[PDB]
This record gives sequence, structure tokens and C-alpha cells, in this order.
Amino acid sequence: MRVIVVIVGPSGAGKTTLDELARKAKEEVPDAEIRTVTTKEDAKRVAEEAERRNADIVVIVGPSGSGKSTLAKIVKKIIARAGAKTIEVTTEEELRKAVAKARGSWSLEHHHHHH
Repeated sequence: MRVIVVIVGPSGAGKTTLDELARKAKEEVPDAEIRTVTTKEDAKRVAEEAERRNADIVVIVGPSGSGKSTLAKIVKKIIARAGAKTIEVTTEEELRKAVAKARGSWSLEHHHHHH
């Protein structure tokens, strides 16, 4: 099944910051496409792009605790509207358990019918 990772790039990013966060995500999750967003516009773009290629599971990498978390909320809002399984890995210590809720808990929500 298709897997896509989305970095919540900071407001003071540019390319190198977003890239380093993407490189780390790809080392942890080399089975998934890694993307980056710093704004509501890149949030929608990355999500509506993940719809086109059919992201069975989407795992956003950043917080859900501040005004800055709207990026992650918009990616999840576009894909959760599309009907795919979407999550926010709001951690740096339970991270492995949380990305595993993509690959694992996906089947528990998408095997709901005969195929």
C-alpha cells in the first residue's frame, strides 16, 4: 500500500531545513515519499498531490499544539476529506510507535469490506 510523509517546515526555513527534516524522515521511513510544507498553500498542494498518486496512508511530521500546527491540520483535512488514513506524529520519542500506526492501523480501517 502507498505511504507518504509530510514535514511541518518552520516559518524560518528555506530549503536546507526542510531538506534535512525530509532526509531524516526518509532514513526512518524509506518505504514512503517524503514531502515538505511551510504554509497553508504547500499543505494543500502536498495533500492534493498525494491524492493524485493515491496515498493509502499519510503521516505528517510535526506538532499539533500551537498556531504553527495549521499546516499539519490542512494536510490532514485535505486527505481525511479524500478518505485516506491520516495522522500527526507529534513526538521525537514515541515516533516509531506513531509511524507504525500508519502501516499497521491502516489495515484495521481499510479492510472493512470483502476486498
